[PDB]
Amino acid sequence: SDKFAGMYKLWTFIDPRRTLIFIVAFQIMLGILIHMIVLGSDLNWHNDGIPRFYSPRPVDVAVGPAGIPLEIPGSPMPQARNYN
Amino acid sequence: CDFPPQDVVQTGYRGLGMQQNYNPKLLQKVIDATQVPDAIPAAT
Ligand code: BCL
Ligand SMILES: COC(C)(C)CCC/C(C)=C/C=C/C(C)=C/C=C/C(C)=C/C=C/C=C(C)/C=C/C=C(C)/C=C/C=C(\C)CCCC(C)(C)OC
Ligand SMILES: [Ca+2]
Repeated sequence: SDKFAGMYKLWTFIDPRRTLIFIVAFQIMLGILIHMIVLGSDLNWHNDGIPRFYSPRPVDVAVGPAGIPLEIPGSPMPQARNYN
Repeated sequence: CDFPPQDVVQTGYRGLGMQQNYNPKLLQKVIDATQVPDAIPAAT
């Protein structure tokens, strides 16, 4: 209604410089944050493989009866894993 | 002193420690001492 007609008076005790600075900084921060939240999701568009994958794909390593990769019988160092 | 670089083998989840560390110059002394013996021909 006509109850909002005197809202400009807001700027007689809230100043423009600090307000503009705060707004701009906050908007950039929010932009970066939302892009990173959507990237870390199922909606990720850089890594989805649409329209095509461009890098080579992961290759699994076969395991032994203990569930970890097999040792190689003359290697002078054990084999790496990442899961334990 | 063991000057860099080294060889590291990861053996567990990420960010947990849990890895083995080798110095190529020290591991050469263990490699230079094994000497598998030579085969003996199977018997009739
Ligand atoms: C796949 C796309 C992603 C998405 C990816 C991004 C990315 C990337 C960015 C944003 C940005 C924005 N997004 Mg978005 N966004 C999504 C879904 C939403 C939903 C929701 C209800 O689903 C809302 C409310 C928003 C709202 C917003 C704003 C907070 C922000 C805009 C800048 C700003 O200062 O806003 C003030 C303006 C408003 C609050 C009005 C805008 C609301 C818009 C129109 C959302 C309406 C959508 C929803 C379906 C409406 C339902 C109502 C009716 C049935 C039609 N998004 C989906 C999940 N969004 C940008 C930002 O943070 O810039 C600073 C930004 O970089
Ligand atoms: C010179 O002119 C003069 C000064 C004389 C006249 C000036 C006139 C003007 C311009 C006046 C302007 C006035 C304005 C712009 C007023 C705006 C007022 C607003 C928008 C007020 C909104 C208030 C909202 C409130 C108080 C909401 C509070 C919410 C609370 C406390 C929620 C608590 C929720 C909890 C704790 C739940 C937690 C949930 C969970 C699960 C995450 O917790 C673990
Ligand atoms: Ca894509």
